[PDB]
Amino acid sequence: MFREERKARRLKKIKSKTYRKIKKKELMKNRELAAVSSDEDNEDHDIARAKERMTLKHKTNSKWAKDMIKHGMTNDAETREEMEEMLRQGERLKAK
Amino acid sequence: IKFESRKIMVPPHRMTPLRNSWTKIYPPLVEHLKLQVRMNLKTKSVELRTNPKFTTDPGALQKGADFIKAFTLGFDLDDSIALLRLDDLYIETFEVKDVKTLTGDHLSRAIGRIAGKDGKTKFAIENATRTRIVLADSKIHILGGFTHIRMARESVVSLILGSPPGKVYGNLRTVASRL
Amino acid sequence: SQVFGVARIYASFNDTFVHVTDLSGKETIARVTGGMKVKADRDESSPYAAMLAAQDVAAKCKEVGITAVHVKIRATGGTRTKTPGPGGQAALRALARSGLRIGRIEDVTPVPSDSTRKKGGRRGRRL
Amino acid sequence: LSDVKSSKSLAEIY
Amino acid sequence: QHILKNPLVAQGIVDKAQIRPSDVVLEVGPGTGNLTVRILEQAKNVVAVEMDPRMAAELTKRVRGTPVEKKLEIMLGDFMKTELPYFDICISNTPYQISSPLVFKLINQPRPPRVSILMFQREFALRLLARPGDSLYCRLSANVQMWANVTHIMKVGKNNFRPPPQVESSVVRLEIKNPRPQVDYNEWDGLLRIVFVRKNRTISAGFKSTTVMDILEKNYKTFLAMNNEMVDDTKGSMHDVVKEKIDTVLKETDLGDKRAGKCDQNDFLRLLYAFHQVGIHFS
Amino acid sequence: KFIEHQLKREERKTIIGKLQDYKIDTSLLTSSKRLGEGRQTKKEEFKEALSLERQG
Amino acid sequence: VVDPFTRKEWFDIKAPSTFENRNVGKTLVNKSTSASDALKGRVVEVCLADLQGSEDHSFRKIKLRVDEVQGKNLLTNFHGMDFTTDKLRSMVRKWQTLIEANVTVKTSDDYVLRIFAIAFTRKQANQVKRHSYAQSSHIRAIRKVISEILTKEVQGSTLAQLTSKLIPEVINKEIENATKDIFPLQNIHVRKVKLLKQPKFDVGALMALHG
Amino acid sequence: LPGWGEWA
RNA sequence: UGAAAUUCUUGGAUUUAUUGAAGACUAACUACUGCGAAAGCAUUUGCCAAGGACGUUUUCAUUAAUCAAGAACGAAAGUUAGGGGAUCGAAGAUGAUCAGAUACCGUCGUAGUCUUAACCAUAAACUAUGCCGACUAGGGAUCGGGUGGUGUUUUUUUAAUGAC
RNA sequence: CGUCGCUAGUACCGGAACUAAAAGUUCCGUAGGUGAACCUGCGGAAGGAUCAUUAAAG
RNA sequence: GUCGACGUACUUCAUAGGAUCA
Ligand SMILES: [Mg+2]
Ligand SMILES: [Mg+2]
Ligand SMILES: [Mg+2]
Ligand SMILES: [Mg+2]
Ligand SMILES: [Mg+2]
Ligand SMILES: [Mg+2]
Repeated sequence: MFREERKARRLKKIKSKTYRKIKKKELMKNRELAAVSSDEDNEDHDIARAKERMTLKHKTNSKWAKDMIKHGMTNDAETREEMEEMLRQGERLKAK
Repeated sequence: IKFESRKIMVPPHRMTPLRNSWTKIYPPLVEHLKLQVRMNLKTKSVELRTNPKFTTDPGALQKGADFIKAFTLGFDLDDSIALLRLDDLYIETFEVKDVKTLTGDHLSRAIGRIAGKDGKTKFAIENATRTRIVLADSKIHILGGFTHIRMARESVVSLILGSPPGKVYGNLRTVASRL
Repeated sequence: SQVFGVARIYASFNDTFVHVTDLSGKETIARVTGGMKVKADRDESSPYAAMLAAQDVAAKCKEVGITAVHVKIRATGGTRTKTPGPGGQAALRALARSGLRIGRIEDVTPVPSDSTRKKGGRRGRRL
Repeated sequence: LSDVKSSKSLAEIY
Repeated sequence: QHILKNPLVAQGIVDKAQIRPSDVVLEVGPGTGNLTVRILEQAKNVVAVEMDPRMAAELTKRVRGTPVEKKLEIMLGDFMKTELPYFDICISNTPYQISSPLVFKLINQPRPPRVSILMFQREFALRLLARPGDSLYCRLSANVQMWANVTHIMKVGKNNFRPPPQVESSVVRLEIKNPRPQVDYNEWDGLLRIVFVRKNRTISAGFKSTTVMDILEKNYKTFLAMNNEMVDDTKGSMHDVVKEKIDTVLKETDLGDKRAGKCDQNDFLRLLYAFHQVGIHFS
Repeated sequence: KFIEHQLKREERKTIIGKLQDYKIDTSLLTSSKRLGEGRQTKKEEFKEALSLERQG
Repeated sequence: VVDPFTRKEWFDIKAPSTFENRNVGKTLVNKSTSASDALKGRVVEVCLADLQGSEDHSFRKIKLRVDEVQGKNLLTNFHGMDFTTDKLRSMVRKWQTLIEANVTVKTSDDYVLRIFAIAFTRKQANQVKRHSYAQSSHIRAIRKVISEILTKEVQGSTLAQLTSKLIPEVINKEIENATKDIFPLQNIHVRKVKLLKQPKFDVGALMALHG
Repeated sequence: LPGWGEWA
């Protein structure tokens, strides 16, 4: 138990975007390749789509998206990717 | 071939691997080198002796002791066996603090940089330089030919001083081609 | 019938010394270094240099009457590296092969409880 | 250059 | 290597050089020759010092078959090593590594140029231009200002140079003083060196250093010897007399408690005269 | 500023004249460049001994 | 023009009676023109295993200084004790507290000396915690106990008696018994002995030691 | 295990 | 040193052994664990005062939270005046200036590094994350205190403590 | 195959003789800088890629 | 003086992402 605590403590301190980005990408591959995640039923997709329409949480009217857009911070490539990442994720939930 | 003895104290964290690998350690020592092998559980030290009536190679005892010592430092068995097979392998040892006085997270990141993600950087140095590297906390041991260990040491030291792994990796390809 | 000396091996970065002395350490029996056995200053720390130096002292010691030596291997120590280098390791192996009986091997590197500053500076050394 | 542990043992490479 | 590509700054440099039609121009660091062609257009004749034979050949090819071809002359070698001809104006975009020697060489030419337009990095140029009491006032500033007058022409940025360097640049004008002021260069520089080891401390503290006392005592003994006065030559014979001399001169000049970085030319001249009065010669 | 500068110029001229009153050569005097060294080699010691012998 | 060993002469070193094996090798010195003056003050360090002929003392060294010469025999006396570096590096381990004490004391022979003792905490038989750290109060108490013990044995004994106690390691067991109630310990050892000052030399007290 | 605790 | 050369060296260098002197620093144990308002704090022993947490069927009874003004401390570097000056070392000097993984290396080294009495008041002074109070899931590790056991061990007379 | 050349040397009175000549990482604070397209000293940060072994009072 | 710092007023560079089709 100590060994996981020491390793978990050290990985906790590293909070670099590039490091965390690489780990996240590799995790999504492993879960995708091993199909750890269960298939979504049609009813599950409908409920998810319903909440997205109810809220409209993944458009550029959000506080963060509006803050970046109105102040020329999205002209940069990296912050534009995050905005587009958010927008494609919203589009996924909108799919029928 | 006079009666001589060597004693190699095993640190506690290497005793259990010594147990699981003992079956593959005494055969080469007792057969090829004609050495009398034993471990003193009371002292927890591996004892090797020359058998005057049987042992013939004068350098067998010292050759065996270095092989035990290499396993003791943390090198895998097969890599340690290379000391028995060959006669031109040496172990280079140095500490991180010798290169640069690093403390706290700076020391942790230096060790992480040397090993690299999934140990890739360490393997990259090992393959290019034809050496084996054991990264024991802030203590680094390198095993290989004399000219080879120096090349690996320079690549390691550049990582300690702060050189990014990516640039060191390219340098490994260049020297690898020269080799 | 068995006379002991002491074989002091000083394994630095740029050279290796093999010094054989009586038990006390006052009297020198034979001092040979890597430089005296090699043509190019680059190879003085080379293991090959140590082997020649070790063999020369081993031959000389047998002439004197010394038939066994206790090995006291050491590095530069101090604020610098504490482990003997391959030059020292090579010298030990050659001495064993020489037939000279090896009594006891111990590391006597000067290790500081805590020392002065190291010559590198804040940014390090040994590029 | 290989970035994984070499299958050949150090004696084998030499 | 870094090569300028902005034509406006080159035109400005050549214009502010103010090349009279009877002027011979020493052009260091010719490079491709963007400056050289324009200097040739409005000069008697140009002598160029180039290190790279390939670049000299390319310049020769460019100027071949042109009305200004006979005017140009190209010297091949290292600028510091070469012994240079008479030149009226210096216009250089040389590598900054030889910036400091170049300046003093221009100062110590047997007939120094009346004007020179030199490009340096921003820090070096500002240290050249620094005035007494400023943060960057240094030995270079005092020495050059004694031997010349340096003014700021323009600030050349990073974008102008391809590939971009890590340091910004600036063009300055150096005007050696004619007639040369009559002070020995060695003694001026020696005094400054003794006093500028730490420019924001008291000058007395500058003279407290034991090695400085040793040097000054040896100089005093040599001075007594040249005057045919007999001097013991022991290591510590004259330590106590030189210490007293230094204390008295520092006190009377009132410069003991003044920081070197806040002392102007006249203060150092007064100190030099006082030390010469009491008998201590620096270099 | 102009009047201050002119007064400084006159003072500088007077001081430089008085300096010409007190002027010598600098070949034999040890340069202040040696302030950092603090120890000399046998080559430097021999050079100094030869120079002093030439001085007599 | 002269091989130095033509003029050298060999001398046999003999150890005190407190050690089992008196023969401890030999040394050399230039032949008298005297050899005694160079010989006197010479210090030789030897492992206890050789002197006792038992591998139980493989990690302890004794320094003996030459004090008298008679007919090629160098009569030496105890000068110091120390541990081998490998053993000390072995004992010092992670996840435990190191308790070290030193005491300066003079024997009944006016031999002023300094004893350094070392000990480490150990985990109980049924202990499950990773570490066996001792609170600073326990460390101070153990250090006090060790200091009192060492002073008691040194003051009430001679130097020869002190060495006779050092060889069998009785002092370590006494420390273990005294500190048993305070906190469990392991690797209790008299790490080092220094001989700081010496009394006036008495050749009788040396001959008696050598029989 | 041959040689584990005795000479082998 | 990539190879050299400034450097020391038959008046004995480097290395060896017995000592002695000086000034710094407290390895391994050492762990994001402990302490402090923060900066920071690591050899033993003694003295001086200070402190959190815990236990309390002790005492006062709103005395409290946050805080312009104002005050105490404030890494490193740095300034004034003494002391010290081993190591490392800005500045300065000097050898070499050949070779791109080892490409800035070497030697001497002033100020400094240390200390006493005062100045300076800045840090990626970082959890890039105000202080006080309430509430909202499970798990087992660790540090300090307390309670409970008819638990192991020691006290090798018991025991009571201590350690688990 | 000849003449004068050019390089080195030997002599003689610019001149005139002889011999030889296998080449084509990113920073923060502070303090400095005179081979400054940038360097250096001291303290700090990650906003920098953790592999192996590990109860051996077993 | 094509001078430095600041204040003010402006200019400019960093925008594409997914799906289908050829
Ligand atoms: Mg603690
Ligand atoms: Mg309280
Ligand atoms: Mg204050
Ligand atoms: Mg002072
Ligand atoms: Mg901090
Ligand atoms: Mg809260």
